[PDB]
Amino acid sequence: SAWFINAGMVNMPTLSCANGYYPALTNVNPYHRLDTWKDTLNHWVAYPDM
Amino acid sequence: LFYHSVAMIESCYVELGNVARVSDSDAINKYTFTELSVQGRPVMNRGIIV
Amino acid sequence: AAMFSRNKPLYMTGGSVRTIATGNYRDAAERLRAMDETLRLKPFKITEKLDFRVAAYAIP
Repeated sequence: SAWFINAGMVNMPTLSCANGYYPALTNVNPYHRLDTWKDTLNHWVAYPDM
Repeated sequence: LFYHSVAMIESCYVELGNVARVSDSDAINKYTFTELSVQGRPVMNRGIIV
Repeated sequence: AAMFSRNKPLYMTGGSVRTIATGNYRDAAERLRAMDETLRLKPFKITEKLDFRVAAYAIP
């Protein structure tokens, strides 16, 4: 029970985005490093309780 | 133009019929069927491109 | 490398700084994006399988 006495800190990143102002930068040919970059969303939307 | 008009709307509304019957958990789906097909640089995927 | 301010750690944030050379921009000028600005739309052939209720699109 010694693990769960002191409250652990969750590091939430600062919310910033500039797609609404300059919609020209986001177009039909996006840049991605991995080719399996849409797998995690496609998994959640199909099976949420997993 | 009357014959060219009916030819275009009949082509679109037929394909949107069998596009509405695909699950979101897939490669070419409801949201991302325009991006993969387009091989240019339009401002925004709307109007005549879709 | 470590930095301190107000008796607390000062951390570096943002993107990874590169060594910008004169060649790195003018190779994109040499490239010019020479892809002829012509809206070529490629098709998708629908493929039927056991269920038939849901649709599945292939690349070719």
